[PDB]
Amino acid sequence: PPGTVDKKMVEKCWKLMDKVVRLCQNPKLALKNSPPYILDLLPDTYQHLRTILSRYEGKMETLGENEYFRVFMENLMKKTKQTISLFKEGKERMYEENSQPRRNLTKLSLIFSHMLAELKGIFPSGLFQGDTFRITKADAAEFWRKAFGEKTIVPWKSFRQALHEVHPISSGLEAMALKSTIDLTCNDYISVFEFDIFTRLFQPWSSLLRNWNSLAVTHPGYMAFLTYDEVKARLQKFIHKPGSYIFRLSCTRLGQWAIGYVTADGNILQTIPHNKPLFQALIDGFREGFYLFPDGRNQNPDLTG
Amino acid sequence: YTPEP
Repeated sequence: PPGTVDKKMVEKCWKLMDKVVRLCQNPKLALKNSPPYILDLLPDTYQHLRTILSRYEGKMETLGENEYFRVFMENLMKKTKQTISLFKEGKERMYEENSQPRRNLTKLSLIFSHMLAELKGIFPSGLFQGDTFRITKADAAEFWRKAFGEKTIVPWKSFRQALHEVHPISSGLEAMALKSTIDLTCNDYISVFEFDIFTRLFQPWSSLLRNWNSLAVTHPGYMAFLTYDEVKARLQKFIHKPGSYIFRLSCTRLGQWAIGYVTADGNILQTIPHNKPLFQALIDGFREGFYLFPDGRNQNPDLTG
Repeated sequence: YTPEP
């Protein structure tokens, strides 16, 4: 594990978020004001940590001893530092849309949003609930508790091994694929929260990895760490090709899918499917004319089986 | 987000 968190540890990141914020208030950035919005996420995080801190009144060093939280505070300083190092080591090219240091900022924005979700799900009301966490899918629940008990968080390697025993992982490159599908906070730890989001998105547990294989590894329409505005912008190029669609993880309704597609009246709509697995949304969308050409490609995966 | 097609 990583070091003790004291009160002086937290003043550190508060100062670092401050520097991130002021850096993000640059007119030149022309920072769209929509989820994930770094300029809210950061204040909200601090806000939530005040909450956690104000509740660990006095016993402020039972908290200092929390593993998950010690990992979190670490990652947090880490991520905020990276971010600061982009504005430095990337100088001017922050400012062209579709440039490295600017997509990386979106990625970072994204991770930041995953962090706050993870935290809030582990500390609802600001008071630790990691080990009493309800996992959503019956069968995923079974696996986790029967492999990690009431642990909130494991290291990646640990998780990989455990998973492999039940759902073998074809290869090292695949493992690596999986690792960045599931490590939403990019911390080389898998948390119970992280695990639930993956297991919801890729049900039934029974065929978990086969599912993930068909919907993400081998699927032209899957998009990785992509935001809503990014989906609108990407599908611009197919505006004259209705049926063109992509899809991704919803950022605000974490654990759910967000399909984006071009209509015959020529707008670009986005839905969160409900009460169907993703498989069937996509099959029906094909069958019904709405989801025909993934990311523009004429060729569309057969999933009926 | 908007209703499924």
